[PDB]
Amino acid sequence: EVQLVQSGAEVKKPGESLKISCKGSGYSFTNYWISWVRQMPGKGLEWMGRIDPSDSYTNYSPSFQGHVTISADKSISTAYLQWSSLKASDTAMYYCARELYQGYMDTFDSWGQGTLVTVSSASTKGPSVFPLAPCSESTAALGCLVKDYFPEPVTVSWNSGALTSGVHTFPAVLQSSGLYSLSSVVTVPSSSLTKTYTCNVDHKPSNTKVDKRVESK
Amino acid sequence: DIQMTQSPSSLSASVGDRVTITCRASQSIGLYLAWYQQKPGKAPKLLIYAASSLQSGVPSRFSGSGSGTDFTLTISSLQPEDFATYYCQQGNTLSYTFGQGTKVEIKRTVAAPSVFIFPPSDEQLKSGTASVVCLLNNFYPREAKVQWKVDNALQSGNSQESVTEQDSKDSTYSLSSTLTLSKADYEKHKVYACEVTHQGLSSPVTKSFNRGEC
Ligand SMILES: [Zn+2]
Ligand SMILES: [Zn+2]
Ligand SMILES: [Zn+2]
Ligand SMILES: [Zn+2]
Repeated sequence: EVQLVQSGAEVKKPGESLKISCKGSGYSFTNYWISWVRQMPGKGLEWMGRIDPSDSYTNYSPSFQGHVTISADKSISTAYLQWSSLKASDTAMYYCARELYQGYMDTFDSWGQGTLVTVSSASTKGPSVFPLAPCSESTAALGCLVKDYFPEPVTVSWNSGALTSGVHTFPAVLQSSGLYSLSSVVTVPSSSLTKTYTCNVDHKPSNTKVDKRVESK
Repeated sequence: DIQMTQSPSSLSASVGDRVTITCRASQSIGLYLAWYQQKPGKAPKLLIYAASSLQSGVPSRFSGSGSGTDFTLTISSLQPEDFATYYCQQGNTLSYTFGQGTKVEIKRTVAAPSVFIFPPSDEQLKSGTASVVCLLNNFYPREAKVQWKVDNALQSGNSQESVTEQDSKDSTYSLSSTLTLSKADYEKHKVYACEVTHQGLSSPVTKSFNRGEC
């Protein structure tokens, strides 16, 4: 099986150095070029550059020119992407890709699974969790506001995973502060508010966990 | 330096539809166009190369056409696993450049949001910040206008929103909007309102509460 596998996710501060990797297996590494592609959160794909692993010849986009160095180490069939000084603007998913020439063009026929790189001045912080209850019907909404954490992600469950139906946990937004925030809500029968509702908020990075009972009041 | 522009940016389609996505090159590029599909959280996947050559393993319901400046991707009978984002890429010259992508979403019938508003908790207010939350539940299509009014005055630049992906059961969206204020600003005003405009509503729906008296 042709297969490119990338190193793990990174959380870094601006000014730091980073080298991420991509190891090919199931083919002749020196025989196929390797492209790197940036995908910013919510955005499309950006070709950064390429390299012929056999002699380490490199091509860069006029955009990524100089700001990033691509390299190859055929000793153990591994390609590299590296920065000397990261900026918060470098925050993105990064994919390595195998260039397979066919029909007279270079095609990205095989892709690594992606490396998430988050760059921020912020420091690790568990979230505060606030109830979302209606002021003083058909369906009724209640929720939890999970505020001021870093980095992503948190996971929310309701009533220890006992409640999954009708829950929406929204994608996190990045605040001015550099900290994330997100809401989780659930709609329930208005004749239940009887039933107790508690959101469980787990934040692995801060090794932290918060249960919040959401009172009908 | 060849600009790749895809159309449309997004489209809704039903299972069994024929779907066409177009790609225009800022200059000629011959036949050197490739199509990629990407699902959320996953790496892209090659579908077509050389404008019309079907990549090994890819279902024949996928086909490409065009030459020079104009190219099309056709999906002849959309299957459930085809809802995704599609990228074209020119391979004429370096740098390699990708189109901005076309997202294929699921068509369904118009559905009006259920709307809810949530005051700040007392717990948050102690930290000295006030978050007001407005929720739009299960609506279709995605386009929705949410406006915050405080003391009946339109707010700007002090709120953020996010939207879910289409629900796996009913294919609707849900939306959350957050107005953030300092506790002292929060306490000066009385009336907090979320005004929602959307296709399935005859006219805007307003949800509100009065600070202190709730
Ligand atoms: Zn060479
Ligand atoms: Zn530059
Ligand atoms: Zn819902
Ligand atoms: Zn006022």
